[PDB]
Amino acid sequence: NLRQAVMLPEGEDLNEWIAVNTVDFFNQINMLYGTITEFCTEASCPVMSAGPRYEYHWADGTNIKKPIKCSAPKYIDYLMTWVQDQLDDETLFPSKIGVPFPKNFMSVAKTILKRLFRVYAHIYHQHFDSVMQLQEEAHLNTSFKHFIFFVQEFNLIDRRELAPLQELIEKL
Amino acid sequence: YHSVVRYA
Ligand SMILES: [Zn+2]
Repeated sequence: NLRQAVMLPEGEDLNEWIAVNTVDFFNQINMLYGTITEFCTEASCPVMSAGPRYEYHWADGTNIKKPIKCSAPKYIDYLMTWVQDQLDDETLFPSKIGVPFPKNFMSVAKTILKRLFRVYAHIYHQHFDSVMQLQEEAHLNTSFKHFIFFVQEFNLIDRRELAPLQELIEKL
Repeated sequence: YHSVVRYA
């Protein structure tokens, strides 16, 4: 029961819960995209997109403030390295029992989740046939559904970001 | 700057 599994457990700390699931989703998505890289190439995906109605340009707001128009593999590389960095950052994601979560942690996590969604969107829009080819649709669908149930639970991604898969989300 | 460009 996913709706149940995403709720804030008995006397748990919100930040820790979100931190803990965010790490897991990154891993899920990394795995899933990892499986179809052979089919996501600079040739197939010249610009990063969620179908022709949505095109994404990479910026992290610090090192790169002016969005770069790039291919899907490149955009996702930018993205995955970027998320990794954050998760490895001890001021951001404390693994010790001494560092608290920064005052802005929620905003940090929301930003990671916002962008992780785009990998799902690109996969569903552009590579679902490959996903079926490799017989990983069940893995993809359950992962996405889990991801969405969690963000809906804590209102972590706003509707206009989710729009490229609104129809798919509605059928969850 | 806007990271997402929408088209119709
Ligand atoms: Zn692609």
